[PDB]
Amino acid sequence: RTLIVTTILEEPYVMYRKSDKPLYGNDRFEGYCLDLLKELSNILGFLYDVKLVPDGKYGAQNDKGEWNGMVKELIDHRADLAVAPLTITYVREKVIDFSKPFMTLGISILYRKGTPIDSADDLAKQTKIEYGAVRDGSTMTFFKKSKISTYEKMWAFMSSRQQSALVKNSDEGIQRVLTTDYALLMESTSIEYVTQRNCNLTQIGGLIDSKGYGVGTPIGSPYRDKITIAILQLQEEGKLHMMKEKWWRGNGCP
Amino acid sequence: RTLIVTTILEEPYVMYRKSDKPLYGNDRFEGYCLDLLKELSNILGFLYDVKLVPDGKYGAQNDKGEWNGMVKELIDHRADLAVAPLTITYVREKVIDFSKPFMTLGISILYRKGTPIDSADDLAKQTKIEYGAVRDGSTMTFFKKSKISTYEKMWAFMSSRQQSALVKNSDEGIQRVLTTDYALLMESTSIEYVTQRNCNLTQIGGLIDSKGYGVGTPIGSPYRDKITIAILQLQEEGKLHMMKEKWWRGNGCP
Ligand SMILES: C=C(C)[C@H]1CN[C@H](C(=O)O)[C@H]1CC(=O)O
Ligand SMILES: C=C(C)[C@H]1CN[C@H](C(=O)O)[C@H]1CC(=O)O
Ligand SMILES: [Cl-]
Ligand SMILES: [Cl-]
Ligand SMILES: [Cl-]
Ligand SMILES: [Cl-]
Ligand SMILES: [K+]
Ligand SMILES: [K+]
Ligand SMILES: [K+]
Repeated sequence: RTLIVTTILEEPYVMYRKSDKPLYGNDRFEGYCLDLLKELSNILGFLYDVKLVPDGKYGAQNDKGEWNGMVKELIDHRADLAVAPLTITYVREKVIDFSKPFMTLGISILYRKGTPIDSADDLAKQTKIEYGAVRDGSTMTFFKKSKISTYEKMWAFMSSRQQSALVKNSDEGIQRVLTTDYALLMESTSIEYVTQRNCNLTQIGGLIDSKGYGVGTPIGSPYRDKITIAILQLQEEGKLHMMKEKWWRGNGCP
Repeated sequence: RTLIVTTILEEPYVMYRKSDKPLYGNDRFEGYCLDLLKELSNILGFLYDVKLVPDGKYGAQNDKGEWNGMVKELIDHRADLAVAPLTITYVREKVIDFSKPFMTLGISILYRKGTPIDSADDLAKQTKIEYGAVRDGSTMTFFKKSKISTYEKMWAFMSSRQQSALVKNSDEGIQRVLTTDYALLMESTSIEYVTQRNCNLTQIGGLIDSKGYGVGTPIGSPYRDKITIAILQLQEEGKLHMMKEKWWRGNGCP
């Protein structure tokens, strides 16, 4: 039987294709994650229907300890796989089963070019430049949970003033960086995509942590280990590298 | 609840401690993997008995598909865990389980500073500078199996002349780079360790792939998922980073 794949629109992972007529079904979508799913299908031999997660969230826990987003779809067995830039984290791995990573990344800083700011510590030791993250994403959670002094200082700042420094989504964060004196704490692979397309933006510093994106499955799924082996095949043959090059390349920035 | 741990001597992961008297048991060893095992045992609450793998190998298949090394120890249920710089690969994932990675790396090139060589394609297009890898290791297997034209070229060269360009172990490769006109294809984390200590050597180019080290267990082990959760905890608290800095940092280079 056909697997249900939960996902979420996020450039360049999953995007609506451009067409002069209304689109239906899997034909609605293109992107790195659709290519990955096509290759995982080619290897494992399953059919699949792609379904956008109905609440438009990745997966976080609230105050009752209730999950939402793609994580919840898997928990409830309303999806077989989640194929998205879903960060592999301690809290999520307790509740679902991720494949080994198809991409490796870290938190870093998106800001304007031409400034003297060079690191997270440069941000933390000042208050003039505002900085934040996407509310309730894994980057925000990293800062909330950190016991490293610099990151504690940064969390105090972000969470201050009813979290006015946080943004609802990455596009809001990018526009805030482009318009105002603001730096966004963002996953490095998204920074790479953005800076290839807006030439006034740059990554500040290196990666402050290390983590991966993996395919999510419900706990106990037999697909998890089969997908890990397929991912390793695609990596070792250079296919993942080719797919990243295809979707990230921008041709307009120095 | 004492787990049997198979491992292998490899700087700075597992080393003999220095003492004026003979050492016994787990007290024989120190290094990043011993620190990791201490942290995992604190989180998960197990005792452990460390045993060097009797044949002194990581794990590779022969012609008949038979395995050796730490991988074979796990297959035969002679150990509960393998804790070492054991690269997570397609062929090993078919026969053992691994935790998610505690370190992420790629193949790169170890060579001398101040030469014209900038990339693997610089090596592939010539025959004057010899280059190779540790025989039967994951790096050699990467080249053997690659269909990328550059890496096929490189494999043809490495395997020529009864594999004269290959070496038996990393220390042999390091001495050959120091003495002769030779470049070693080596996992990037080992290159970092080496170049901290040999100021006339450098990494050439970037990473030509992406992979991790994981804790190995027999297929079906319940510890694999528990160890993954412990590793993510250690990563997110910044402990893995601190552990790397502790074992890697050298005395500085002029
Ligand atoms: C696009 C966003 C909301 C997602 C992508 N990965 C992270 C996640 O899976 O939580 C989030 C980004 C972040 O928190 O920087
Ligand atoms: C130290 C060596 C022989 C090991 C370490 N990881 C690789 C493995 O697990 O196969 C080998 C290195 C390599 O192949 O470059
Ligand atoms: Cl069309
Ligand atoms: Cl849908
Ligand atoms: Cl021993
Ligand atoms: Cl896993
Ligand atoms: K249209
Ligand atoms: K899990
Ligand atoms: K496996």
